Amino acid sequence: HQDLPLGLMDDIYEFSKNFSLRIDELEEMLTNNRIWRNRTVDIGIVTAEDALNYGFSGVMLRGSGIQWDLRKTQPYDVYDQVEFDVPIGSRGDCYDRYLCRVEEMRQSIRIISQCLNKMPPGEIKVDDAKVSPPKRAEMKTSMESLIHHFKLYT
Amino acid sequence: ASTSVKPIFSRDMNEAKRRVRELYRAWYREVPNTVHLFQLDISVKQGRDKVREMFKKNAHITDPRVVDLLVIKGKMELEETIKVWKQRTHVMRFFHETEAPRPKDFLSKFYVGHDP
Amino acid sequence: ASATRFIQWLRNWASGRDLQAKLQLRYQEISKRTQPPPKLPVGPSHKLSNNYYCTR
Amino acid sequence: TRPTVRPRNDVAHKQLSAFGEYVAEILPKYVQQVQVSCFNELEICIHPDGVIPVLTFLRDHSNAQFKSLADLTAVDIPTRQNRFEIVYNLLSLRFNSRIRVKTYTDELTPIESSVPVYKAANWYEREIWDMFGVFFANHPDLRRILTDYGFEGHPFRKDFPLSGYVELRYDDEVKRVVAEPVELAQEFRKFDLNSPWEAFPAYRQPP
Amino acid sequence: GVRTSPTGEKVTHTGQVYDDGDYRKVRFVGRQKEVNENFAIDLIAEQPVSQVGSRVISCDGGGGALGHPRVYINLDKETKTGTCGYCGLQFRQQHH
Amino acid sequence: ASKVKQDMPPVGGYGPIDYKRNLPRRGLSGYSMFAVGIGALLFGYW
Amino acid sequence: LHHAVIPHGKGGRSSVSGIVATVFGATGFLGRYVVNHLGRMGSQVIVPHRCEPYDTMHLRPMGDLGQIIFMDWNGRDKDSIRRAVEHSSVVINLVGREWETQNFDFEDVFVKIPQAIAQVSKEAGVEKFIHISHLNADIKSSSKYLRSKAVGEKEVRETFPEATIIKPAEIFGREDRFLNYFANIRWFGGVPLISLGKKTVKQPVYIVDVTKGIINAIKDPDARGKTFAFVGPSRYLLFDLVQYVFAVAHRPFLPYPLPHFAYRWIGRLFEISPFEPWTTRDKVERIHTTDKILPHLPGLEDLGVEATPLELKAIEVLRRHRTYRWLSDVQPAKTIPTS
Amino acid sequence: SRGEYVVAKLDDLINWARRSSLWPMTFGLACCAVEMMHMAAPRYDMDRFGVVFRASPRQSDVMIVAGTLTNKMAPALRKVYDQMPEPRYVVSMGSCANGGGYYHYSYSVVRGCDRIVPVDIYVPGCPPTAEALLYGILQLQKKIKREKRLRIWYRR
Amino acid sequence: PTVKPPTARKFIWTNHKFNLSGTPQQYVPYSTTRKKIQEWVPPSTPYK
Amino acid sequence: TYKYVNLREPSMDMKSVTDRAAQTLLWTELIRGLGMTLSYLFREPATINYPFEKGPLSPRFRGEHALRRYPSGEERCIACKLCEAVCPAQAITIEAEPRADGSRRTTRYDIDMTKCIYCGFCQEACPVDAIVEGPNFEFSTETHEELLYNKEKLLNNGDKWEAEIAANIQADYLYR
Ligand SMILES: NC(=O)C1=CN([C@@H]2O[C@H](COP(=O)(O)OP(=O)(O)OC[C@H]3O[C@@H](n4cnc5c(N)ncnc54)[C@H](OP(=O)(O)O)[C@@H]3O)[C@@H](O)[C@H]2O)C=CC1
Ligand code: SF4
Ligand code: SF4
Ligand code: SF4
Ligand SMILES: [Zn+2]
Repeated sequence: HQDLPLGLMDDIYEFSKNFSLRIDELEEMLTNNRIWRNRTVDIGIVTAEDALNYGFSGVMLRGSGIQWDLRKTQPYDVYDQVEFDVPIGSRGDCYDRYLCRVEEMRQSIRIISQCLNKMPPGEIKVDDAKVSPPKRAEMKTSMESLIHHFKLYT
Repeated sequence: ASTSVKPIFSRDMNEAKRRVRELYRAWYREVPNTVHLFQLDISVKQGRDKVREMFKKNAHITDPRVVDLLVIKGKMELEETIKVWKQRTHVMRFFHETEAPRPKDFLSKFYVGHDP
Repeated sequence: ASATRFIQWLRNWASGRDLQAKLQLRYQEISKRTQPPPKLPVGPSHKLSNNYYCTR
Repeated sequence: TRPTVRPRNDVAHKQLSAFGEYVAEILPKYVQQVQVSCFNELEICIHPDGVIPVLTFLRDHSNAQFKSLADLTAVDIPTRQNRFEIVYNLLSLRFNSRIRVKTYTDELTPIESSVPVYKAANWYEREIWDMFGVFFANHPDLRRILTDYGFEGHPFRKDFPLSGYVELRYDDEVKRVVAEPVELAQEFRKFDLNSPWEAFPAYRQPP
Repeated sequence: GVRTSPTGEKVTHTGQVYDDGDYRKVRFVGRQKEVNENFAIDLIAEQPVSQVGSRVISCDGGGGALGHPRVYINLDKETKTGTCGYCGLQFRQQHH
Repeated sequence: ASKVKQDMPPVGGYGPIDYKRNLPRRGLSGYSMFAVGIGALLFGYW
Repeated sequence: LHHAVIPHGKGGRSSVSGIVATVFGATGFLGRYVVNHLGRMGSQVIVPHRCEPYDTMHLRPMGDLGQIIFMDWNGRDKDSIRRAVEHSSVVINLVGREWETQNFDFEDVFVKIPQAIAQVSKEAGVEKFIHISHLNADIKSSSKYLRSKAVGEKEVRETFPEATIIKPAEIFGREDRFLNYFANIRWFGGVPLISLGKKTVKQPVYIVDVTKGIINAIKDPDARGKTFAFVGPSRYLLFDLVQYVFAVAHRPFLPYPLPHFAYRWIGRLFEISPFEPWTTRDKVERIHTTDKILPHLPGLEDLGVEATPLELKAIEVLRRHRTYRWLSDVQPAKTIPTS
Repeated sequence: SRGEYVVAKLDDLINWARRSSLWPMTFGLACCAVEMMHMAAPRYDMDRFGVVFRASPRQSDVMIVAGTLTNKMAPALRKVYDQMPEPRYVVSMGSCANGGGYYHYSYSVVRGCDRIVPVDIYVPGCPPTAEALLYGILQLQKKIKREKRLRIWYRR
Repeated sequence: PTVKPPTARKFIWTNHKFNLSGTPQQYVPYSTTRKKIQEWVPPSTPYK
Repeated sequence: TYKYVNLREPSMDMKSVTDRAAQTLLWTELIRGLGMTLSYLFREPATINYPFEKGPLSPRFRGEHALRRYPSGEERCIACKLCEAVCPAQAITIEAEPRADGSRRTTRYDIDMTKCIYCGFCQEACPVDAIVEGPNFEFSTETHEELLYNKEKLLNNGDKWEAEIAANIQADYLYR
């Protein structure tokens, strides 16, 4: 709908710079804890074939070892220009799917870093007034840009 | 032929009207302990009268496939009252204890509003 | 960031890491709340010629 | 390429068309129509009597291997004699492709349940029965899933009003939540937005 | 410019006022009737009329892209005054 | 008549961002901890 | 009447019925049902309350947005009465109290306040007026409660000549003080009764029957300036009636006699409390007063309502006095022949 | 000197106790439950106003309805309200719980929780920001501060 | 405001009010339009 | 590219097994967990002192509504009903008629703040910036009725918040 306000991509960098430590503090409490492991290890075991035949998707397939992530197999937008890894489980239980999600938080920081650097300039909505509305400056000075504004919102 | 149509459970009315009776037996032998678990304030008498009314309204049907659905839906409405998935309010929504009468005589409808 | 040195050492020792360089509270590294007005670009259809709609 | 036009994929268009004839040749008994949309989707239309033979083929055949039921839903078109339109969306991780299989039925005609082929279809078929009234034969458990208990109707059909027929409140006389005919403080306002000018000459029907 | 009715109920710029025996006046007992004091029709008729030296003058509400769609007004008629359809300001031609 | 000004990354890009797991390793060997525990007892018993 | 608010709709929650009602004393047991019916049919109900706004909260769900209106009033400020009735078309008075207080007694609540409401309403222009009295109302009864209603009932008809007066009997219901009262005597051991409950005949009436009757008087024009007497379908003997209560409650029943004078003694030490008295000397008399059989006053049937039997809706009230949830039929109480 | 003053001060104490120890029961049903959790997060920390994160229905005082109240769920909401010990207050949070919100015209949505339980405060928004809700809870305290439960007893 | 004061106008309030809910100054909604259908007032002069 | 999350096998040498035995018997790992919470016992809490402190916002924020005016005093709304036709929740009702001075102006404008989802489409479609979502977010009410705004309440909000609404648009009208 609008372009990013000036001074936003800097704040995202400040947040992304310190987030990775917060994940580490999360893992200290849970990953190697014996109490947390006993409530997630060998719990909810799902076989690879059952996951596919029950319609499971996401970490419910990867957690069981199936290598599949739509961002890399059927890419949309510009997910074909960012490098990241897809965490994969080996056991297929609650603990493994908890490690995929915690790992997916680290690969998101990895992707967010690249998006900040590789952001290109230009417009932010399709330059076609019959699908996306025109700017308010133009809607108030051109008769074509007012008709299309009138009919896109009514 | 277009008239030929796949059946649901029963291939003709004689076979279809058997299920209506078997379904009716289930309801008649379920009100007394329905009124007990749900702690309703209606006697088993008028509880059983209600089931009589519901069947009697679907008495003009003559299509075996329409009757099968009215039984299939009837069985579902029973599984909810035996497994107590329905709450006290759901079972008492048949008896309409909060809707004022809507008279059928012409003058009463004429006095109140424009509807027929 | 106002923690005395002894507390800084104790928090750092307990956690096993240097927490002072990655504070979760923001002090002055945030961008200013008022910014110079922008002037955004215009799309590739802002041409006065060779821009008939039927070709796009 | 133009900066505001989605580019074509002719390579995918040919491959899916080739696979469309492959299925049509292996199942002449059930396949009635086969399309490929301009954005490269493959739709297979089959007689309703071929839900299991055509799904079991795609789920097991080596050159198909569609081992995941993405979704299952029905579309209501009142004008057609068989109003309802059952739709299957399958996925193939082996070949990284998707196929959509469509069939149909009407109010009183059963459609064979596909739970034996896809266990994911268990709950989906309950949703179709609850919202559309289609009855699936041999379903292990067919019950309302979304609607309120004792709800009479099938909301997603095109002739069930948006506001329903009954509404709930709490009447203190009986100390329970009761149901009464629907009255609205502000009627939903119907807008006639369709323009009277043909928008797309490409999709013009014959007179 | 409120025109309080005889019973003591203020009249809004739209002209709404409950009659003497309308039961709907009970909603104000113990409370107040929200009325906007500044009337639009009394603040735009107290503006000076602008004198311009051309047959067509264009108004855009003042403030550029923060006003209203720019329109062009014809001042050829001596009897009356040109009037912006959006903002209500008036323009007149100097002498011809 | 200024140029186009919109939010963009600063020239030279942003500094590196860490994301990998960095759980530190600490403590004594398993043998040593037993030695202190066993030794703590014997002084206690004595 | 050139305004004549015009009914619209299907008689539901969002409809308009044209009845602008001021229900005095609507925060109590009898008020809950009258406000509920008026609002359930889309009516403009003004609810003057003396209590705190918290106690009126249960009334808010009983009407559409803007229908139930709450005002603050005092029984001794006629200006607060007029502010609540100048815009209305019907005034219903349900004000009452089972006990006296340092501030309000039986003379004030049953005579002075009802008299003030009628005088203010008449000048304000209200065309209707519904008053509630008691069936056993007379000026020669030991009870002070029943003496003050007979006086007040007469003053209403000399101040509002068109007023409608209703004379129900002891009304039973979920929040009542008649059936719940008897069930609560289980705390003190036995169940004392003057004499042994014989020679006492009562004719209780269901709350909804009273509530449905009051509304009808607001619609039909034949109820103006007329007196009624809402009574139940059957007459019971007080001992049999109380025995039935403990039967549904499924609790021990050990009635024992108590002299009339002795029953008044205990009623004096139970009314010393600065809170809701458990029992009062006045309460003992009314529990042992034989409901009149006035046959010349129209009843519920004359207003289209049908009386509800006690047996049908008795398990509803007493369900919570039982000490077990399910308890796996109680014989109907002996009924005096109508004759 | 007058008893009114003795009972006016004594009413302030009970008002103070009931306003400084609100124990809410969150009926988190939809998105509006996320903003409720944020209000309990470090930044706002409802717990420092005496408002505990969560409680059981019979240890609770205020019910926060945060989400869309469907017909299927309405019977359960009323039952919990009936079992809450008094005094009890309901805070209606979000457009869905006030008058229906986005789904006003749905066949399955109850067009406002005020049709099922009484409401003491309405917090608008979609969702109401975590700070907007904290304005509703504080505005609820000022309602309890104005209550005159003991005064009205003394003048019956 | 001390540095960049707001623009001043005649219609802007000079006395900001706070949340007035619960007090007598609260806002009570009403319809701002006029009556749509007008009734027929019979003549006040008796006939015959 | 993928990576294995839990594929490393544990060692089976004498030192390794004793480390796992010492961990089990001496509760070593759990004592490490107590350390992290101890650090948070000596960190400055992130709690702001509401209502004397406030959470940060931006000029784009969407709060309570308000009908604006021109610098003169005339209403900006010319009763075009574009906002009414884009409102996802149908929370706006508008009626209009010629004024005594022959101008296109409204005689009814109500926003049902209980139906409204605070989405911003009404101010994107208004061609004259008449309806805006102000920066206020503190308008909790005690009754349902007083959340059904009409033209008077909205016009008061314009006359009440014009100082801040006009500033916010000045800081944001170049992006939109
Ligand atoms: N219920 C029965 O069995 C019988 C009822 N009636 C008659 O019905 C009427 C009462 O019915 P009921 O609902 O059970 O009575 P309630 O005990 O439930 O309360 C009566 C109402 O009147 C109000 N009230 C009492 N005194 C005053 C006062 N000085 N000033 C203002 N308000 C006052 C009370 O307000 P608040 O409590 O908020 O202070 C209350 O809301 C009486 O006239 C009674 O004679 C007739 C026959 C039998
Ligand atoms: S009001 Fe908005 S945020 Fe809250 S439940 Fe409804 S849609 Fe979700
Ligand atoms: S914010 Fe969205 S839902 Fe609310 S009034 Fe504006 S357009 Fe309608
Ligand atoms: S507020 Fe704006 S969009 Fe809505 S009717 Fe008025 S001028 Fe048109
Ligand atoms: Zn203009």
